[PDB]
Amino acid sequence: APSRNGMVLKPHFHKDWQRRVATWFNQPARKIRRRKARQAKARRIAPRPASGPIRPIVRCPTVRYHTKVRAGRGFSLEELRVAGIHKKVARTIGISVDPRRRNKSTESLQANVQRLKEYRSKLILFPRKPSAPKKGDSSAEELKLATQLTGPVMPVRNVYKKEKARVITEEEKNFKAFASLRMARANARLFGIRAKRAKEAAEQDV
Amino acid sequence: MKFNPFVTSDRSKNRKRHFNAPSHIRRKIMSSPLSKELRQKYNVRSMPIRKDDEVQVVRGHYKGQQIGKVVQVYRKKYVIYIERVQREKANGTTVHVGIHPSKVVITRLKLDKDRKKILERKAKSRQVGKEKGK
Amino acid sequence: VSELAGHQTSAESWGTGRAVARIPRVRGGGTHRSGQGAFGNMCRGGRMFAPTKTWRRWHRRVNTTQKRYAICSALAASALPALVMSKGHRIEEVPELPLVVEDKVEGYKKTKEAVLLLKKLKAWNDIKKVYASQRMRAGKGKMRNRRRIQRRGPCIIYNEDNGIIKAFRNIPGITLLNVSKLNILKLAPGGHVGRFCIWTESAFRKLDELYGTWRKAASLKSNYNLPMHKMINTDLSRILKSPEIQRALRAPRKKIHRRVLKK
RNA sequence: CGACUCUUAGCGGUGGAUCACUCGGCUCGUGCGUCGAUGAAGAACGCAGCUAGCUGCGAGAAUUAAUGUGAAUUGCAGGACACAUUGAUCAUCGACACUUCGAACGCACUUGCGGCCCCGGGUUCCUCCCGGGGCUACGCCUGUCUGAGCGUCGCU
RNA sequence: CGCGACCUCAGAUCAGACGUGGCGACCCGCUGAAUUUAAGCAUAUUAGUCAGCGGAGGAGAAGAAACUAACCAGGAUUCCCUCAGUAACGGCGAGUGAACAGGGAAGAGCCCAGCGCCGAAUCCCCGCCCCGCGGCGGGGCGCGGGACAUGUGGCGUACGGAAGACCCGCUCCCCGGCGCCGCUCGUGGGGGGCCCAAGUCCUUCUGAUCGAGGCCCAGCCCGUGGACGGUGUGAGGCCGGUAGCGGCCCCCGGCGCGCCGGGCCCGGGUCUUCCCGGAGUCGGGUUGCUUGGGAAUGCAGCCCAAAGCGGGUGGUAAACUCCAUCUAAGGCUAAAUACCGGCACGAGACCGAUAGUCAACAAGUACCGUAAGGGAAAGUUGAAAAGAACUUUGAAGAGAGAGUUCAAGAGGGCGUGAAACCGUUAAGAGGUAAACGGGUGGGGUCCGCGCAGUCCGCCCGGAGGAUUCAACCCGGCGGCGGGUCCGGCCGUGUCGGCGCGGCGGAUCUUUCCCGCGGGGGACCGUCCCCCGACCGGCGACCGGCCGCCGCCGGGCGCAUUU
RNA sequence: CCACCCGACCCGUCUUGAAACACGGACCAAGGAGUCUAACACGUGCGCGAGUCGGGGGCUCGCACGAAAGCCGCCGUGGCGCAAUGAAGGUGAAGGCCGGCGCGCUCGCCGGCCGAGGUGGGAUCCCGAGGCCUCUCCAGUCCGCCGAGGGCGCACCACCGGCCCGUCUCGCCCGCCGCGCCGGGGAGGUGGAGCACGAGCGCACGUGUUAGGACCCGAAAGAUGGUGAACUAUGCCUGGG
RNA sequence: GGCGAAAGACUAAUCGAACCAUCUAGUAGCUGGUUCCCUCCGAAGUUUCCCUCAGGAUAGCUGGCGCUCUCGCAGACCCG
RNA sequence: GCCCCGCGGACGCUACGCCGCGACGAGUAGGAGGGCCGCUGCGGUGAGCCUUGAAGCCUAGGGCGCGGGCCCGGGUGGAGCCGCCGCAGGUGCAGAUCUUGGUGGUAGUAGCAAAUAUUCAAACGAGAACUUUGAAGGCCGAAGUGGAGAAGGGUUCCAU
Ligand SMILES: [K+]
Ligand SMILES: [K+]
Ligand SMILES: [K+]
Ligand SMILES: [K+]
Ligand SMILES: [K+]
Ligand SMILES: [K+]
Ligand SMILES: [K+]
Ligand SMILES: [Mg+2]
Ligand SMILES: [Mg+2]
Ligand SMILES: [Mg+2]
Ligand SMILES: [Mg+2]
Ligand SMILES: [Mg+2]
Ligand SMILES: [Mg+2]
Ligand SMILES: [Mg+2]
Ligand SMILES: [Mg+2]
Ligand SMILES: [Mg+2]
Ligand SMILES: [Mg+2]
Ligand SMILES: [Mg+2]
Ligand SMILES: [Mg+2]
Ligand SMILES: [Mg+2]
Ligand SMILES: [Mg+2]
Ligand SMILES: [Mg+2]
Ligand SMILES: [Mg+2]
Ligand SMILES: [Mg+2]
Ligand SMILES: [Mg+2]
Ligand SMILES: [Mg+2]
Ligand SMILES: [Mg+2]
Ligand SMILES: [Mg+2]
Ligand SMILES: [Mg+2]
Ligand SMILES: [Mg+2]
Ligand SMILES: [Mg+2]
Ligand SMILES: [Mg+2]
Ligand SMILES: [Mg+2]
Ligand SMILES: [Mg+2]
Ligand SMILES: [Mg+2]
Ligand SMILES: [Mg+2]
Ligand SMILES: [Mg+2]
Ligand SMILES: [Mg+2]
Ligand SMILES: [Mg+2]
Ligand SMILES: [Mg+2]
Ligand SMILES: [Mg+2]
Ligand SMILES: [Mg+2]
Ligand SMILES: [Mg+2]
Ligand SMILES: [Mg+2]
Ligand SMILES: [Mg+2]
Ligand SMILES: [Mg+2]
Ligand SMILES: [Mg+2]
Ligand SMILES: [Mg+2]
Ligand SMILES: [Mg+2]
Ligand SMILES: [Mg+2]
Ligand SMILES: [Mg+2]
Ligand SMILES: [Mg+2]
Ligand SMILES: [Mg+2]
Ligand SMILES: [Mg+2]
Ligand SMILES: [Mg+2]
Ligand SMILES: [Mg+2]
Ligand SMILES: [Mg+2]
Ligand SMILES: [Mg+2]
Ligand SMILES: [Mg+2]
Ligand SMILES: [Mg+2]
Ligand SMILES: [Mg+2]
Ligand SMILES: [Mg+2]
Ligand SMILES: [Mg+2]
Ligand SMILES: [Mg+2]
Ligand SMILES: [Mg+2]
Ligand SMILES: [Mg+2]
Ligand SMILES: [Mg+2]
Ligand SMILES: [Mg+2]
Ligand SMILES: [Mg+2]
Ligand SMILES: [Mg+2]
Ligand SMILES: [Mg+2]
Ligand SMILES: [Mg+2]
Ligand SMILES: [Mg+2]
Ligand SMILES: [Mg+2]
Ligand SMILES: [Mg+2]
Ligand SMILES: [Mg+2]
Ligand SMILES: [Mg+2]
Ligand SMILES: [Mg+2]
Ligand SMILES: [Mg+2]
Ligand SMILES: [Mg+2]
Ligand SMILES: [Mg+2]
Ligand SMILES: [Mg+2]
Ligand SMILES: [Mg+2]
Ligand SMILES: [Mg+2]
Ligand SMILES: [Mg+2]
Ligand SMILES: [Mg+2]
Ligand SMILES: [Mg+2]
Ligand SMILES: [Mg+2]
Ligand SMILES: [Mg+2]
Ligand SMILES: [Mg+2]
Ligand SMILES: [Mg+2]
Repeated sequence: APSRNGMVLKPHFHKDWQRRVATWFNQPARKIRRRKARQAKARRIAPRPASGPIRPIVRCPTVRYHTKVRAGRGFSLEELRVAGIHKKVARTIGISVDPRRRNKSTESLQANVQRLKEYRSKLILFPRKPSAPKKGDSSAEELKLATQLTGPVMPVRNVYKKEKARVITEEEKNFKAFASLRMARANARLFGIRAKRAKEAAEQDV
Repeated sequence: MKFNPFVTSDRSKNRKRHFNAPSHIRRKIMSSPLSKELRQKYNVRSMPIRKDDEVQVVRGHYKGQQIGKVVQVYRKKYVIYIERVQREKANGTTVHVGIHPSKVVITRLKLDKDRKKILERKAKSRQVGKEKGK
Repeated sequence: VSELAGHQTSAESWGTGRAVARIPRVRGGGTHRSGQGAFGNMCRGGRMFAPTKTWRRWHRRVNTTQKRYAICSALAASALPALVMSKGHRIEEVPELPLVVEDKVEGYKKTKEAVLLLKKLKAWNDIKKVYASQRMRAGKGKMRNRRRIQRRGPCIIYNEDNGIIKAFRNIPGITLLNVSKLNILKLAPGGHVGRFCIWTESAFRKLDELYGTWRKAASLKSNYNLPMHKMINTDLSRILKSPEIQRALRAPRKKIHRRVLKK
């Protein structure tokens, strides 16, 4: 029964909710268990990076997030092809590969191609046989530099280009931003009915 | 403070394990201090009490300097009977009175092959801990 | 309580007309249990009223800023001898508050060394007070692994542990806190400010980095500065006695006018 | 004057509150996460010197072997080769053992009735009788053997 | 006629294997209510939930797009936060209700059929020998058997693939037994066993003590051990234990290098040419269920029934057109996730015998019901049985003495022992049932224990005694004052300047460096340090010095004083 | 404990009305009923503040306490708040004076200044003629209180005006890569949970409201799956009288 | 559902729908109960709407929390 | 000259404290405040209490508080317990034909009345209306109060 002024509420408690209640008393225990597994995995895979293989830069979709980049699932086959890395070899040396991803633009492709090349320079490759090295990193390089890289490999950061202050030209001062948007919307809205009418008069005249 | 996560501090648990301990564990529970001369001789502080061990009662109504022999180790009752530690029942029968082994001091040990092996284990370990403390 | 408690029975009400209360009653016969009330909070063997649930809200959130403020107030009160003594910390022979000792204490390895140092700094009387407080708890807590209760002693605060914890852990009443991770539950036991704390030099020097000053922010916290006083001068006596206040006041009226008996 | 009745106190009963105790619950958490035709889960019956229940065990029956341990077990008794150090007891448990019913398996569920093979006995030399051992369930897979078909063909 | 081959079938206690049933907390596939809410009730809700059936594993299922999107695009599955009580559904009522993007936990990818090419290059069984060798097998052999061209294996799968030519770079990988043993494997690989500090000192309390006091010099002693339990209270030091990258022994496993029993062994690039895909399935209609999915989200039945520049999707039915995006109708796959059953284990602001599980006990027991099923009550002597010898009355139950014990005023359902109710004793009372409020009176019990009952301060008088008072001197301390006493310092401000000082900055950088951006610099802000002048003030903190005052100790003061 | 005088019916409950010939209650002990979770509202306390908040995750050689605590900042993703309005496409909160003009709308272009309008009330604050007085007179200084009267006016209230969005009536003017079935502007009304120099966020407590067993006890009923023909009903078989 | 020479009879003391367990602590505008003390304030049975008339929503009546202001003085004393 | 024959002059002000003046005081349903009212457990604290006697319980003992309640004495008891500052809740009973356990008045009452019937003597025995033996009087009356079975019971059979 409502009483005086209040919000109309519809609590979703008409089923046997008490039978399905997930408590979180094992949350501290879960965090401990995940931590120990991370540490155990890192010791097992040393000196390979603890977080995992390197991931590519990808741009988040939709208008809400296209201004930001993040780590992708894996490098595309085109990116690996340009970088000169066989897709089968990439996984063994710590490069994630995503055959599903396609590069729509060349800016994204070059960003990840550069990321792969810069990763390859940073990579220290131990010989399969310690006594015999063929094309692996130098003994000196392996002996000292090799250490387990903690945290994401080459974290993906949103870079912002600084734009220095400048004198406003006459053209910029005369640019009508509001009217440009208003007409651009109408041009897109009426483009078809204009193509229909313009076409319709064409056979009318001819 | 206890730090082992696999060792319990529970009062109910420790009492349960104590009062339901099997006999061979009850042997360890029924340890008694050695006398000063024995402690100095063997470098051992305590031994599990055995029948045919001479002891002194150092606590209770029968406390004194008399050296008596342990005639029965009743592990099920956690008590020992000593040869002169007795009392007079109503009808005149003489019954031993149970004394907890932690309240007696061994003055003479019944040495055989097993006790000598046990004694040299405790003394080797006590000495090894000195090589720690130092 | 168990969710099944009080309901592991097929009891059913006899209804009216049988000269008994309409509570559910156990079915069957041939035993004492048959015909007895069930399911009720008022019935022997029934379910308590509103059985306790595990999804009670046990835990509480406190804002990080409010948690940090409490550490600042606790630390500030630990430097006031009136407030430390008010916590019964026996510091009458302590040379100074706050009590700071050289960093080689962090390297102590033996409990004898820790005991001797507490004697030299005249903090041992607090440990002896802890010993005198060792007693048995009153009530059901004795059956629930809380038999012995004692009092809180000095709180040793260190920066880097090179053995200090092992050396002091066996002394009753001693709480050891890393300065980087300060605990309000340890610094203000019982919710009362003014626990006697002993600092090492390194831990003491780090406090301006952990909590900052009013002129520079903390360097070991992303965004924290010390809280602001809403009363810079707390000495109420000096303010009232000050000539600025006195010249503004009216003359006090002290003549007590009592009831006049009307004749 | 007593009874009787009531009230209050002392003491005695009747009753089992209260307090103290707790080898039991409840809740949370952790690690592991393993049953069975090589007979499970469950059930029945039996097993101790005295023992009915509980417990343990299976005709080797309140346990065998082994390993660890190191002098008990115990309510009473008995055994100095059954009172043991040449190993009591306890623990572990990897060896051996493990009755009947039970998915339950010859059939049937009455300790009802068979069949096949082998061994011993009845002087067995046949039949037959007794005892003992092995086997004899349904479905299904691969393979083997024996076959069926006016199914499709080949040769004569 | 018959003899053979195959096909389709059948029998066997044929040789060798496999399934059944259980548990079921969590998981998968079905089936599936009504109570209830809607203030009635039928759609709705309850709920794809309970009950019912089937199938598993330590996880299960899911899973590498016939995906999301519409962006500068993301990129298997699962889980968490958020999206969000939202879009949507709904007698548009009650009510119901996802997803994508984003941030995380985890992260792993792959295999067939087809299409081709390779002399079936393939597999199972059997027999023998040799070697590792509880059957796990490796190889060799066999004019041994069978499967199999109605298609086994190698290569290859949508990320393309194959062959040929030309170029470039090469000799790898794996499994089982070497030995020695490298190895926080993470709290020191795992499992089992056996050990490891220090008071029973002195005095006393007590039935017993673990109580109390003491144990020179900070010292009873150990403490990496002051968790816990036991022991006649209440124990770090009596005992087990506890702490310890403590010891010893035994067993088990992965890794690390070390001959072999052995197998296995080419790759990448470019060019030319060839090859390229899952059908009573998709899709359509209709029906029923389902969903937030709304002119139909998913599923199924029936009918219709494909295509190959096709097909699916693109959240409003339809036609045309462009574009985007994937490639269905075959299959495998760890992790992150779940776990009221089980095997071990730890803990708790929980309960404390009418509570907590029904069950602290010979509890799913006794008992009840034909049965399915229902289902209790019930803990405590004492430190130790020392469980009351013996005498005496009685047929005995039961008493009276005696005895044990600190206690039987603990005597075997025995700690404590309430109330209701009863017996007895003492006191009081009693014909308007009792009881009750207010007021007094009488009696009784006990208390004050009263029962000679104000002390405190000052002054006066008598009668004593003294470490004797004031003042002054010498030490020590303290309070207050002196910042135009001196250090120390502090508050703030200006100038120059220090540490390339630190940190930040949506300031600038063709000084300059290199791979088209990061560096490194300048500036600004801030802080920190230092350095001269200079700066108000010293309960912010602070010493020395001086002045005053006060106290204390010592000296003198030796009596009209104190 | 008893006596006497005055007063004095049995409580709980429902009820207009209970001592009731209304119901429950023989007696005593122990147990016995507004809880907890989610949501929402307001009020109060605390922190920070145009922000606020890590709750999920991670780091700290996990682990008596500690399953705590501390930290993160290119972990603030995200929530709520800072912007409303419309069904939606969408649009989206600043004006007043000083001039120089044009136009005659009552407006429009330019430079300036200022910077969230105005009116009535308004805690507080500011100024304040005049006053009060010392042993007296001459004029002064420090220097409080009284003060008519005036001024700046917090918050808040009311009223007028203004700004944004929807909608309507009216009427002209302007823009250009889109000369368009294009885009923008004014004025007068009216609809909005808007603006008009922010007040929120997190945490805690209380009270109320609700969904939940929902303060406790209580139906007649409904559903699912099972157990019963040892009584009895009926058929059959085989016996007895 | 059975069974009924029919009485809604009988179907294990149960029959106009057996018994057992579960759903299920089913719902109840209805009946009963709802546990310490003192202090201060203190009602309503009326309005409107409701398949409403033993119930609610609504306004009234209540309490709690406030907040916005108004009103002080000749005076340590006495004294406009 | 401010001080000085005298060197001194009560209490106060837990400011959440203390003090003064005036007016007021009914209360169901209901609201709010205070509680040094009460229960259980947790963090602090009381150099708290306790085998020289804790909790509990009893009390014609002594008192305090308007009250909720509390303190103390005595008795009993035999191992634990409490104050204060905060925290937390399964926190306060007279009722619910409340739940479970116990106990009364009724009350030494109703009742121990269906089917004809017992008596004498002896034995054993502590004890005899009731057992046994003997004697007498009776009944069942062969459709039995007789002798044997089925079902069901499950040792009830027999001896001591
Ligand atoms: K043995
Ligand atoms: K269909
Ligand atoms: K009496
Ligand atoms: K009533
Ligand atoms: K009545
Ligand atoms: K509620
Ligand atoms: K019979
Ligand atoms: Mg990760
Ligand atoms: Mg427990
Ligand atoms: Mg339940
Ligand atoms: Mg009655
Ligand atoms: Mg219960
Ligand atoms: Mg208590
Ligand atoms: Mg405490
Ligand atoms: Mg009594
Ligand atoms: Mg009794
Ligand atoms: Mg053996
Ligand atoms: Mg038969
Ligand atoms: Mg066979
Ligand atoms: Mg199965
Ligand atoms: Mg479990
Ligand atoms: Mg309804
Ligand atoms: Mg209803
Ligand atoms: Mg209805
Ligand atoms: Mg459904
Ligand atoms: Mg189910
Ligand atoms: Mg399994
Ligand atoms: Mg998995
Ligand atoms: Mg694919
Ligand atoms: Mg996804
Ligand atoms: Mg939201
Ligand atoms: Mg629909
Ligand atoms: Mg639904
Ligand atoms: Mg997402
Ligand atoms: Mg093939
Ligand atoms: Mg020891
Ligand atoms: Mg003890
Ligand atoms: Mg101890
Ligand atoms: Mg000691
Ligand atoms: Mg250890
Ligand atoms: Mg397409
Ligand atoms: Mg389209
Ligand atoms: Mg596969
Ligand atoms: Mg009890
Ligand atoms: Mg119980
Ligand atoms: Mg029970
Ligand atoms: Mg006693
Ligand atoms: Mg006696
Ligand atoms: Mg007594
Ligand atoms: Mg007693
Ligand atoms: Mg008793
Ligand atoms: Mg009276
Ligand atoms: Mg200061
Ligand atoms: Mg009436
Ligand atoms: Mg009444
Ligand atoms: Mg009447
Ligand atoms: Mg009634
Ligand atoms: Mg009655
Ligand atoms: Mg009670
Ligand atoms: Mg608030
Ligand atoms: Mg924050
Ligand atoms: Mg813990
Ligand atoms: Mg944390
Ligand atoms: Mg934000
Ligand atoms: Mg954001
Ligand atoms: Mg105004
Ligand atoms: Mg226009
Ligand atoms: Mg408008
Ligand atoms: Mg409200
Ligand atoms: Mg009910
Ligand atoms: Mg119905
Ligand atoms: Mg029959
Ligand atoms: Mg008939
Ligand atoms: Mg009729
Ligand atoms: Mg039945
Ligand atoms: Mg209820
Ligand atoms: Mg009604
Ligand atoms: Mg209507
Ligand atoms: Mg009516
Ligand atoms: Mg009524
Ligand atoms: Mg009143
Ligand atoms: Mg008194
Ligand atoms: Mg509780
Ligand atoms: Mg309660
Ligand atoms: Mg009661
Ligand atoms: Mg009441
Ligand atoms: Mg009679
Ligand atoms: Mg009679
Ligand atoms: Mg007759
Ligand atoms: Mg006759
Ligand atoms: Mg006849």
